[PDB]
Amino acid sequence: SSFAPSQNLFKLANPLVDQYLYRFVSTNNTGGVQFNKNLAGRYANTYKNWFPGPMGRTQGWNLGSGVNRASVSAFATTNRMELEGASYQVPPQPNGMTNNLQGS
Amino acid sequence: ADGVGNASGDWHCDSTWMGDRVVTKSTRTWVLPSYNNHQYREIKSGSVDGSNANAYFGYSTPWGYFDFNRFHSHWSPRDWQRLINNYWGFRPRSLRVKIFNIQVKEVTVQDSTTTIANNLTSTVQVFTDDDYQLPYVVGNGTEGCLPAFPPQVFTLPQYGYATLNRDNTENPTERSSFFCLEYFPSKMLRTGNNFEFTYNFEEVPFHSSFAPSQNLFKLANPLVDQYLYRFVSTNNTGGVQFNKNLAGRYANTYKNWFPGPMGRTQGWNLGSGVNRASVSAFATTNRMELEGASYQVPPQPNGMTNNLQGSNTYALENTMIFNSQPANPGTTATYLEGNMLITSESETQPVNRVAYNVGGQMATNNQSSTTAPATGTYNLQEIVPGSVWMERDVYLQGPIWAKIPETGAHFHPSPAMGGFGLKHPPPMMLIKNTPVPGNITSFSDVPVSSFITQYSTGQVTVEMEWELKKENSKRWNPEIQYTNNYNDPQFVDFAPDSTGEYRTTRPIGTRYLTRPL
Amino acid sequence: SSFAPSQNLFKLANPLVDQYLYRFVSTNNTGGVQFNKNLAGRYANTYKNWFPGPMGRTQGWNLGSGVNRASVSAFATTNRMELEGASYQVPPQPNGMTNNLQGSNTYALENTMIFNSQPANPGTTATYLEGNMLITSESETQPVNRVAYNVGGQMATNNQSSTTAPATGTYNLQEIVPGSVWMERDVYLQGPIWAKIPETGAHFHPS
Amino acid sequence: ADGVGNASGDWHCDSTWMGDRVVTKSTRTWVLPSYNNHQYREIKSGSVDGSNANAYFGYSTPWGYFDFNRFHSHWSPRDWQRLINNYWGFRPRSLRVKIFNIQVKEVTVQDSTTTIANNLTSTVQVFTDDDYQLPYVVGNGTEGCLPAFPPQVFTLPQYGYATLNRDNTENPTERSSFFCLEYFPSKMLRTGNNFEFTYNFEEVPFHSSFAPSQNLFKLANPLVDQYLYRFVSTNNTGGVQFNKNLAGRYANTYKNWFPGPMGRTQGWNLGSGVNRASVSAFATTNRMELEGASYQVPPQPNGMTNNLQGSNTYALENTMIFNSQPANPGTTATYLEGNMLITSESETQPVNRVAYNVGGQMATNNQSSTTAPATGTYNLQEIVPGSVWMERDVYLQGPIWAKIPETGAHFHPSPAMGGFGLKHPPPMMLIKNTPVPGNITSFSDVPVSSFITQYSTGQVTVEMEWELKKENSKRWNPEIQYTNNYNDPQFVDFAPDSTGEYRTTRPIGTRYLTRPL
Amino acid sequence: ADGVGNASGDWHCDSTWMGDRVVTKSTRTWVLPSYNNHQYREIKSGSVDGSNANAYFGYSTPWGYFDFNRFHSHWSPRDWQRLINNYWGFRPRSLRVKIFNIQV
Repeated sequence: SSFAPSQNLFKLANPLVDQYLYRFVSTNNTGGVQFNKNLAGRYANTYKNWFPGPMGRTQGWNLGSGVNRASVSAFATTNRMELEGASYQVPPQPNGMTNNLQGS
Repeated sequence: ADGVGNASGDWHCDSTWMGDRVVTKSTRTWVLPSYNNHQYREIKSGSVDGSNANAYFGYSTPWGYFDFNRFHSHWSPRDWQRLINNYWGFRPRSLRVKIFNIQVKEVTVQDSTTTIANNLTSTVQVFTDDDYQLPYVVGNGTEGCLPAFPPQVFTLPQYGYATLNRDNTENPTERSSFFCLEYFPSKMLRTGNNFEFTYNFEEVPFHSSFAPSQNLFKLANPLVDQYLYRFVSTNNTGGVQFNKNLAGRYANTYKNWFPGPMGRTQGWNLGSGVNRASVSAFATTNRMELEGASYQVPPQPNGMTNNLQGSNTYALENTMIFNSQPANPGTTATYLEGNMLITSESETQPVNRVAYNVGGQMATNNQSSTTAPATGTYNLQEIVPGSVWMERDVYLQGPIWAKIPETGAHFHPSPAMGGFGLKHPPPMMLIKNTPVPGNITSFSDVPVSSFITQYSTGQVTVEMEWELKKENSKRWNPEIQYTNNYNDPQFVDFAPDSTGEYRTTRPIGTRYLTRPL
Repeated sequence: SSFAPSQNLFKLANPLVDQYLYRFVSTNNTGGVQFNKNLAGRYANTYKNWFPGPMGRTQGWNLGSGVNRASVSAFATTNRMELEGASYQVPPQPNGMTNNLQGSNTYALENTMIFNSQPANPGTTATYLEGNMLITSESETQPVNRVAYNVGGQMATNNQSSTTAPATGTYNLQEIVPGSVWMERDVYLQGPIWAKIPETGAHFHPS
Repeated sequence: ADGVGNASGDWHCDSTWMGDRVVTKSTRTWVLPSYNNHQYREIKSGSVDGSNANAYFGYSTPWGYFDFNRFHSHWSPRDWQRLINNYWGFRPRSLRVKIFNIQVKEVTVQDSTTTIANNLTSTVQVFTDDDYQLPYVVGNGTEGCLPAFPPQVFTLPQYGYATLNRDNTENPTERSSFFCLEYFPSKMLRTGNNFEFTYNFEEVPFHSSFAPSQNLFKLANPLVDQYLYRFVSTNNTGGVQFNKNLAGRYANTYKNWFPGPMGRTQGWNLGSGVNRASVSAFATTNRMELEGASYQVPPQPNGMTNNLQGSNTYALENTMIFNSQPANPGTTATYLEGNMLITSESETQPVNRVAYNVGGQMATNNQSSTTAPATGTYNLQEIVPGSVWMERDVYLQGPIWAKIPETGAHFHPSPAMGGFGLKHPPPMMLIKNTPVPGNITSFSDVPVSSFITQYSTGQVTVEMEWELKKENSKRWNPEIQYTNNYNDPQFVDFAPDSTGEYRTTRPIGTRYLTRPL
Repeated sequence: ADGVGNASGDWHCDSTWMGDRVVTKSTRTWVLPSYNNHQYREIKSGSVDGSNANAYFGYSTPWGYFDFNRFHSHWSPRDWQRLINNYWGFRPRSLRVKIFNIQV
């Protein structure tokens, strides 16, 4: 599939209309629980059908003018997996992540 | 034949139970405002309420749309009861929609008289998006569906979408796209005209509406021992010792199958539960990351249970929470437990893991003569070979389907909120009022900004066909049914009030009949 | 599939030829990043298409001459899962691991199928030793499957800077990942032929 | 079937790419004022702004017309990109127009209430001029075309023309002609009626959209010498000397082909260029003469390039200059470079001569022992045997076609502004509101001057078919494409604004793909 | 017909865009060394560069192989541009290989 997505995964809702779904906002001076309605284009708070792909965290490094850190050996801190009692670098990772974030 | 004094449709609202099929027909009356005053407006937001995940860039359109995607649009409370008490499953087979009896009304204001007349020559535009070329906003759990109660008249929602924004701000990207909805061929309808559309659902699995009658880990025969042995201990020398697995000891027995995935969400005590005072509760919710922003996912993924049977503790971020009554747009009011319809997944607790507890433990070290064995608990675990779970239950107040996002890859495309994941779902049906310019006496090369203000109304009928899965069971004793049960009712539930306001006190899910694993 | 893999999952590349792919080796006295070419038979450093199956860590125990540890009760430290507010031992684990590593004495024993050399009376509480037991080994799957009593790898735990150095930490459990390959539990003459998949909404890889 | 409550058309706006054909459908909404109050008025002007070339004599009519003649009427910005990036040429094959959903609105004013009602019995008149008997005003680069953006509603322009005037004054001649448009048979349309017309374009050459990948004078092989010799010099005696033409020396080599025609126009430095202060610039423009008057020709003839590649210098009288937004009629405001869309022909610079430089030099004398050879530069040169040039490029904002004037003779009938010269272009489609008299209680032999004031609106769809020329090229490396590229955009280009105003920042031409000579 | 003075193939390097199909033809010239001097040699390594994941046991052969598996083998930079700008996806349908004009 050679195309790029034209929408965000979590922004798929209509920004004009509110949801009919409610979220747990807080609790009062008694332990009683309180709820608010999910409003229009608030995409932090809305309910989601779908979720991002798998991940694992790999170290980011600044190309170009990025300052980075001096004199790193960088082999000991790479991500690794184990087989048969040995430890291998997997220099591509599994699918479902993005290495660069846009113009950073 | 086709004209102002001849009705272009009839009112079909009904249900027909035939064998394994059932067809549900429902007709409603709608009203369509003229949105934006015939303008496309670029809408955007920065970070609000302290979160840059609320920033977006997008467009709002003059158009509005029909939304069929809640169950109570198609189903009566008595037909939903007949379904959930008698059947093990259902899936939609086909759909057909009709829009008829169109009425365009011109409104004018002179010194606050505000007269209304009907414009017999005015048109409405309707197209269906068959190729899925527009952003699909329907399956996302937002308002504007056909009402639950047939007498109610409803406004169509305004169509709009969010595209890419830049650096978690309100500004666009180069990949931000604009879709003109005038650039689709559409059908123009006057008063005597009508519109008709037919759709066939792709093959999906039945929604399984039953509860498991056994525990996942108790599947062994309690009368007979296993032929398998377990490592019990080690003697005063390091030598290892074994015991036989006996009869009904289900902590110790070998397992073929394992529970579904989990992640831990905070449990909160409803009713008499004591909880904790004055929590802000936004900072401690579960979140995921995209593009450098942090989003709450208020349903979680499938494979957990929010409530454990008759306990007061709920996850509330694993729950679908509804209001017993509709609300005004943009309501910031605070609600209590009594105002809310709070669903419980506890009928899935045999096969699904509770969301507010740890999921288990694993070894954290290598032992030795010097060091003793150690474990630690894990708060999250994902799909594992040989996992079995149950999907989110469907409710009469909830969504029917969702559209699977178009990307390279996906896994087990079941929507978190509920229903049927569809690669090609029922298309969006979009409608607008065609503009009628005001009095223009001159030529100008700038577009006409002065229009006659008008709205339209009409009827829409939807007809869906459903395939049913018979309940074939050898259970001897009676089962649990959804019953109409209230102690000293002051009103009847799922009926109009003394004012005329339709009241629904409680949520109704599909899982009542019981089945063995 | 009754065969053993004749290659290692991570050694699938040609040892004679170098890769056309480069790796981040280091950074100079300025923060500038440096790269080296992946050479021939260096299999620690090469790029991989495929990844091992899922894991979770279970305690290894030394059979035979292995020294182990004295007077362990061993119930509290087993791996468990939760249902309905109770905690169950799962004495087989899920597929995608190997209990024994080739000719070592160390076994997971909670990743193993353990049989008796002879049938027993119902309700026998007697204690058995290694000699009474038939203890299976999955070690023929070790090329493609990860050992159960070791960590499965490591990942980055922080964001570096000029001030802070890179850091990692090991993980004791990992689940299904796109592009994973493993082998299923082997079948034995003394073992079960089939199982019934539980009737629910959903399941994954019903082995 | 045909009546007030039945729509007489549908909205077709779309594009279909099939093989070498593409069909573009576009529908718009129009509004037609009643012009002149149903009168034919004689319009005229004397010399204004210090020029007697602005004097004219003519007529304005109650009629108005449909103008299809800009590319953005028929083309999307994404469809234009797909065209110009993938193809070497295009030409129009056929056209069909439809006018439907007619609405006539009567407006009345009592003590400033200004009510509007619709007159269901009122008519509109439509005819197409098939035999080209009227003055053809369409191809002349004037406003009133269908909008670029489909949601926009537009007014139809008023039809009018200029005939002969006498002695560069406002007075007529004996050959000044009056054309009554009522003296054509036309079709009268009420609300249920519609109009349809079909046209086939005559055979024209493809617009060549590519850039030359070689220089006209560099066509020789740089590796091999010519077998031809040049006169280099003469020795201390008058004897003449010769040298061989060597390899890649392209100043000296023999040429088969020569650049196109030229005339010199003043170059002006855009951006950081320094230019000159406080120039009036009307007196120094290039002009031509007719009938004793002096006219500016703001496009020049074809065969030159206005810009030389990445220089700041433009001719500005060889350029097509557009506004990024439409303007009000009769706007005398002054605009800067930022408000303007200024096109560049520099992709033609290999084969075309720059407009702001001399074109060459020739011998001005006969030499002798006494006198030395002399030359001088020429500022203008015309068509020469063996000339090759490129025609003006077409833009999404520019004209599609022009009509070749009907006279005895013409040469190479390519319009200066751009597009396709047509002997029989698409006919003019003219429309007016039929008059409805007011209350007349008496007989008079003078014509009725009192009418009901009313306007009409409706929809018009145009469908054009285009023939495409595939790009067949052996170029190894990638080419230049039109891409959507902006650094820190605050808005997306070719989309509505936050107010609803459609924004186009830059002009888009057809020449991107490259081809060898 | 088949002999020393008759060419056994022609040079086909081209691309044909037809509808939803495209066929890419590419011809190259190769040279094959005689590897190992016609021997099978057992190759092996211990831990090198401080990692026992670099240890291996295997064999090297006199043989050599054809590798078609990079995109630029089959695609021009101008044909790759025409593909990625105009289309949402691609997959390989079929393949055929020919080896000809052998010279020892």
